[PDB]
Amino acid sequence: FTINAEVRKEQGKGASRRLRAANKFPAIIYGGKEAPLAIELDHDKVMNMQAKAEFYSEVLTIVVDGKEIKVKAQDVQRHPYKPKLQHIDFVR
Amino acid sequence: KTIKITQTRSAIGRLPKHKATLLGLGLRRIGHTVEREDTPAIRGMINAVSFMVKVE
Amino acid sequence: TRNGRDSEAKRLGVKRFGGESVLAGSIIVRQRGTKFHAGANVGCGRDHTLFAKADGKVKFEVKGPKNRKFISIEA
Amino acid sequence: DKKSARIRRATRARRKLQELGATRLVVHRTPRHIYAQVIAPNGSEVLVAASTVEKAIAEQLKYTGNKDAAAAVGKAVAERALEKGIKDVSFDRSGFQYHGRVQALADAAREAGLQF
Amino acid sequence: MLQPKRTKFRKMHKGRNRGLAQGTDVSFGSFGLKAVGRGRLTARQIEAARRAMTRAVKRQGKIWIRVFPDKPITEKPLAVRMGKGKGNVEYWVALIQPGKVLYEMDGVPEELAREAFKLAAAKLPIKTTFVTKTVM
RNA sequence: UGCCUGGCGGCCGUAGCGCGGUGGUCCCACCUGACCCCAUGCCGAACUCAGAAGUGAAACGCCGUAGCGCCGAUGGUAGUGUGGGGUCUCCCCAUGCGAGAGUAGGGAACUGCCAGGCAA
RNA sequence: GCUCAACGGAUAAAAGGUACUCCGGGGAUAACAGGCUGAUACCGCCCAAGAGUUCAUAUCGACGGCGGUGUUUGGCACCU
RNA sequence: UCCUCCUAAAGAGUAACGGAGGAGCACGAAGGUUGGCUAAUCCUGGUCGGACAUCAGGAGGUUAGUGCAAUGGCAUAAGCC
RNA sequence: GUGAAGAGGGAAACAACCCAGACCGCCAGCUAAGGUCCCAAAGUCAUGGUUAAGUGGGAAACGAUGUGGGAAGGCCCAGAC
Ligand SMILES: [Mg+2]
Ligand SMILES: [Mg+2]
Ligand SMILES: [Mg+2]
Ligand SMILES: [Mg+2]
Ligand SMILES: [Mg+2]
Ligand SMILES: [Mg+2]
Ligand SMILES: [Mg+2]
Ligand SMILES: [Mg+2]
Ligand SMILES: [Mg+2]
Ligand SMILES: [Mg+2]
Ligand SMILES: [Mg+2]
Ligand SMILES: [Mg+2]
Ligand SMILES: [Mg+2]
Ligand SMILES: [Mg+2]
Ligand SMILES: [Mg+2]
Ligand SMILES: [Mg+2]
Ligand SMILES: [Mg+2]
Ligand SMILES: [Mg+2]
Ligand SMILES: [Mg+2]
Ligand SMILES: [Mg+2]
Ligand SMILES: [Mg+2]
Ligand SMILES: [Mg+2]
Ligand SMILES: [Mg+2]
Ligand SMILES: [Mg+2]
Ligand SMILES: [Mg+2]
Ligand SMILES: [Mg+2]
Ligand SMILES: [Mg+2]
Ligand SMILES: [Mg+2]
Ligand SMILES: [Mg+2]
Ligand SMILES: [Mg+2]
Ligand SMILES: [Mg+2]
Ligand SMILES: [Mg+2]
Ligand SMILES: [Mg+2]
Ligand SMILES: [Mg+2]
Ligand SMILES: [Mg+2]
Ligand SMILES: [Mg+2]
Ligand SMILES: [Mg+2]
Ligand SMILES: [Mg+2]
Ligand SMILES: [Mg+2]
Ligand SMILES: [Mg+2]
Ligand SMILES: [Mg+2]
Ligand SMILES: [Mg+2]
Ligand SMILES: [Mg+2]
Ligand SMILES: [Mg+2]
Ligand SMILES: [Mg+2]
Ligand SMILES: [Mg+2]
Ligand SMILES: [Mg+2]
Ligand SMILES: [Mg+2]
Ligand SMILES: [Mg+2]
Ligand SMILES: [Mg+2]
Ligand SMILES: [Mg+2]
Ligand SMILES: [Mg+2]
Ligand SMILES: [Mg+2]
Ligand SMILES: [Mg+2]
Ligand SMILES: [Mg+2]
Ligand SMILES: [Mg+2]
Ligand SMILES: [Mg+2]
Ligand SMILES: [Mg+2]
Ligand SMILES: [Mg+2]
Ligand SMILES: [Mg+2]
Ligand SMILES: [Mg+2]
Ligand SMILES: [Mg+2]
Ligand SMILES: [Mg+2]
Ligand SMILES: [Mg+2]
Ligand SMILES: [Mg+2]
Ligand SMILES: [Mg+2]
Ligand SMILES: [Mg+2]
Ligand SMILES: [Mg+2]
Ligand SMILES: [Mg+2]
Ligand SMILES: [Mg+2]
Ligand SMILES: [Mg+2]
Ligand SMILES: [Mg+2]
Ligand SMILES: [Mg+2]
Ligand SMILES: [Mg+2]
Ligand SMILES: [Mg+2]
Ligand SMILES: [Mg+2]
Ligand SMILES: [Mg+2]
Ligand SMILES: [Mg+2]
Ligand SMILES: [Mg+2]
Ligand SMILES: [Mg+2]
Ligand SMILES: [Mg+2]
Ligand SMILES: [Mg+2]
Ligand SMILES: [Mg+2]
Ligand SMILES: [Mg+2]
Ligand SMILES: [Mg+2]
Ligand SMILES: [Mg+2]
Ligand SMILES: [Mg+2]
Ligand SMILES: [Mg+2]
Ligand SMILES: [Mg+2]
Ligand SMILES: [Mg+2]
Ligand SMILES: [Mg+2]
Ligand SMILES: [Mg+2]
Ligand SMILES: [Mg+2]
Ligand SMILES: [Mg+2]
Ligand SMILES: [Mg+2]
Ligand SMILES: [Mg+2]
Ligand SMILES: [Mg+2]
Ligand SMILES: [Mg+2]
Ligand SMILES: [Mg+2]
Ligand SMILES: [Mg+2]
Ligand SMILES: [Mg+2]
Ligand SMILES: [Mg+2]
Ligand SMILES: [Mg+2]
Ligand SMILES: [Mg+2]
Ligand SMILES: [Mg+2]
Ligand SMILES: [Mg+2]
Ligand SMILES: [Mg+2]
Ligand SMILES: [Mg+2]
Ligand SMILES: [Mg+2]
Ligand SMILES: [Mg+2]
Ligand SMILES: [Mg+2]
Ligand SMILES: [Mg+2]
Ligand SMILES: [Mg+2]
Ligand SMILES: [Mg+2]
Ligand SMILES: [Mg+2]
Ligand SMILES: [Mg+2]
Ligand SMILES: [Mg+2]
Repeated sequence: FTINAEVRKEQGKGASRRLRAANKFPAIIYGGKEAPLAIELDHDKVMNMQAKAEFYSEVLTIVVDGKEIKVKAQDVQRHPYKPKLQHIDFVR
Repeated sequence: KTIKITQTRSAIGRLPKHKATLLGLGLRRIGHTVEREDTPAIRGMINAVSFMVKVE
Repeated sequence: TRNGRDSEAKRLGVKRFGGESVLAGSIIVRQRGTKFHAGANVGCGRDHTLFAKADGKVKFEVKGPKNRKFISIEA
Repeated sequence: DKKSARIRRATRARRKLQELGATRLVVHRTPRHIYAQVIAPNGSEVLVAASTVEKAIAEQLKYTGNKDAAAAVGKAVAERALEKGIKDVSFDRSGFQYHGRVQALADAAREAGLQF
Repeated sequence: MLQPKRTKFRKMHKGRNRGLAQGTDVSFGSFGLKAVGRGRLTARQIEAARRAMTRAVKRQGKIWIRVFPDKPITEKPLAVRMGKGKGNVEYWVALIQPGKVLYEMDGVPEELAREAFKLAAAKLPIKTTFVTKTVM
């Protein structure tokens, strides 16, 4: 339950779809007094991660720029019919 | 500082606003290197018809 | 067909929009019921037609307990 | 509740009178005491105000809450109003039926010199 | 055969079946038949696909129908010219966007579920897929 | 300066509901009374007048609490202007705009003039 | 003083027949044939509740679904 | 012929033998204005009296009402007195 | 928007589709759409893969150890298929 994840720079409809069509998908980390952090990450890992029931309950430590952030998956966006994730909301 | 605009497409099957915009830039025919003063407006005019004009 | 009827259209709406300079007596809004209400220097005729009562610029406001749209004029 | 029924009973006068943009003389009546205040056409700031709660007027009278007291306030308000420079005003009865104390106040306000 | 018990208006416009579906997640049951394709399911098709499910799984189990028609389709009779009024309402349809869960099932095995949804999926015009209720 | 009332606004739910309170020296309320003013399509209930034995019950004001309502990012999604494209009932791509719903969270309004009482 | 309601009101005042017909025009508009389309018709296929002494798929195939053809009934009025 | 809604693509306008309804009036009070008022529908108790007539309190708060369709509008009430 | 009222190049031929608006001449050059082995002007161009069906060069439900990529999930030296 540890995943490496890049920081987002471009964000919108154009960037997100370009990203999604590149084996990755956008997510976001937020919570506490700190500012939110938009987080690009790989699809094929997190797709295999969600099969386990612990994923939507236990604490995940997401690795960003060296720093490991402790979070829980609050909300999630499935792709309408294809078995694949669009977006995840990581509450801190 | 001025900017050199060039028309790179025909203004035939275009919208009346795009027919106007080229008349506002002063572009008449394809391959017309017209130079204008760089302002927030002219860049907007270029942005309106970016598909058919090229900037230098 | 059983139906195939309709009335002639009434041309109702905001004739003078917010910020526009209007002369004393100019119709600002033709409408049915008081959707917009009469504010400062604006009247309201038998037809609920809001009209300017003074030469000035039209101002749309959203005030009151029930949060209604009011039309005022300021010189 | 009574108050709320009196507020809405008054509102038509207030909302009509603020539209015209006139200086209103509000008169709040009470079983014990009567109040009166001349309010600017904007509605926020007060120019003149008097009541039977004021000791200056209360010290003189027998009982604070009757026709003879209402006249003493109605005189007092209109006496100040003319010194400030006010003369042409309106009378907002404030959801109180124009008959007794408020009438005695109004008639005293007329007889004092205030023009309405 | 499913149909609205009384409506406001008899005949409705054609419209345009566009966008993605809303009833996407498997809410009630454990399994579900999700619509991959775009289309419109008639009142007959739903009953026919329900009968194919209910008979496969026998008396046991529990089935939901997330889709309902509430859209009347008109049809003009044979040997009739154009115009002279909107046609008469013949059948009722539910418009199905991609992602829409059609049927949901509970109280059966995963092995025997898929086979029951194949038999229904065969009856329907729209291309479908199996979906399981994931916890959040 | 402050703490308590009333009057009239500004602002209209972060401001409203419920629940739990607590306040009477003035202020407010009920309360007292019914020749007089006035009132009831019956009724001093209401409206009205003349009062000061009572209480803070109700109503009102103030403090406390998220059970609701209410406000609400960031990110994504839908939609869509313009030029393209496709397998063209429907989509997609470049670029511009960008929701609604939900989520973290916020959240028992904030003030204006004026009057009165009390600690000064 | 007017359902001048054919409601910008031709007159105060007006219905029919023609296969005995005629003139001016129209493929601006039908009947035949062609065309475009394929609801219908025809012809295939997809799933399998059942029949068949037992046994879905020898032979049928309900409920539904997807195509082809231009052969029927049609629609449209693009040619004449 | 006239009115209302949608079709009508967030100003106006916009067709079809497209989709649904109305009008050819009513009123010296149903106008004026002044001064008041607040509804539906339930709950429980009460003579005849019962689901429902009239009464009392409590609940909800505009589901009401608007001389007539439909629309927009109204507690400052355009509502009912 | 185009034709109507617009020729010219392309889409085999093809008023409305893509490119583009003919004042006249020249046996000049650069480009648009679209193209470049031969009919017929120009790449038998360069590199990396896919395709074996003549797909390209008409079509659906559904059917299939076709064939490429991937990302995972079931077992070994106690020797699984
Ligand atoms: Mg942004
Ligand atoms: Mg885009
Ligand atoms: Mg926090
Ligand atoms: Mg040039
Ligand atoms: Mg030039
Ligand atoms: Mg209309
Ligand atoms: Mg119309
Ligand atoms: Mg000017
Ligand atoms: Mg008038
Ligand atoms: Mg029913
Ligand atoms: Mg639409
Ligand atoms: Mg929807
Ligand atoms: Mg929903
Ligand atoms: Mg007919
Ligand atoms: Mg309450
Ligand atoms: Mg309260
Ligand atoms: Mg005490
Ligand atoms: Mg009393
Ligand atoms: Mg005492
Ligand atoms: Mg006392
Ligand atoms: Mg109390
Ligand atoms: Mg409070
Ligand atoms: Mg909190
Ligand atoms: Mg706010
Ligand atoms: Mg909200
Ligand atoms: Mg808001
Ligand atoms: Mg926002
Ligand atoms: Mg921000
Ligand atoms: Mg956003
Ligand atoms: Mg678009
Ligand atoms: Mg486009
Ligand atoms: Mg292109
Ligand atoms: Mg915004
Ligand atoms: Mg928002
Ligand atoms: Mg929200
Ligand atoms: Mg919701
Ligand atoms: Mg929440
Ligand atoms: Mg915070
Ligand atoms: Mg919290
Ligand atoms: Mg609160
Ligand atoms: Mg509270
Ligand atoms: Mg507070
Ligand atoms: Mg707090
Ligand atoms: Mg606030
Ligand atoms: Mg406060
Ligand atoms: Mg006449
Ligand atoms: Mg006529
Ligand atoms: Mg006639
Ligand atoms: Mg006519
Ligand atoms: Mg006409
Ligand atoms: Mg005529
Ligand atoms: Mg003949
Ligand atoms: Mg003849
Ligand atoms: Mg003859
Ligand atoms: Mg002839
Ligand atoms: Mg014609
Ligand atoms: Mg024939
Ligand atoms: Mg024919
Ligand atoms: Mg053909
Ligand atoms: Mg054909
Ligand atoms: Mg066919
Ligand atoms: Mg077959
Ligand atoms: Mg078969
Ligand atoms: Mg067979
Ligand atoms: Mg075939
Ligand atoms: Mg033929
Ligand atoms: Mg023809
Ligand atoms: Mg035609
Ligand atoms: Mg010909
Ligand atoms: Mg007409
Ligand atoms: Mg609408
Ligand atoms: Mg419209
Ligand atoms: Mg419109
Ligand atoms: Mg529009
Ligand atoms: Mg016009
Ligand atoms: Mg038209
Ligand atoms: Mg029409
Ligand atoms: Mg009629
Ligand atoms: Mg009379
Ligand atoms: Mg009356
Ligand atoms: Mg009247
Ligand atoms: Mg009187
Ligand atoms: Mg009144
Ligand atoms: Mg109503
Ligand atoms: Mg209504
Ligand atoms: Mg009446
Ligand atoms: Mg012509
Ligand atoms: Mg041409
Ligand atoms: Mg040509
Ligand atoms: Mg050619
Ligand atoms: Mg061709
Ligand atoms: Mg052609
Ligand atoms: Mg050609
Ligand atoms: Mg092109
Ligand atoms: Mg040109
Ligand atoms: Mg030209
Ligand atoms: Mg030219
Ligand atoms: Mg030449
Ligand atoms: Mg050159
Ligand atoms: Mg060259
Ligand atoms: Mg090309
Ligand atoms: Mg080629
Ligand atoms: Mg050749
Ligand atoms: Mg050639
Ligand atoms: Mg060659
Ligand atoms: Mg060679
Ligand atoms: Mg080579
Ligand atoms: Mg190769
Ligand atoms: Mg192919
Ligand atoms: Mg083929
Ligand atoms: Mg297949
Ligand atoms: Mg297979
Ligand atoms: Mg292979
Ligand atoms: Mg393979
Ligand atoms: Mg491989
Ligand atoms: Mg790879
Ligand atoms: Mg591998």
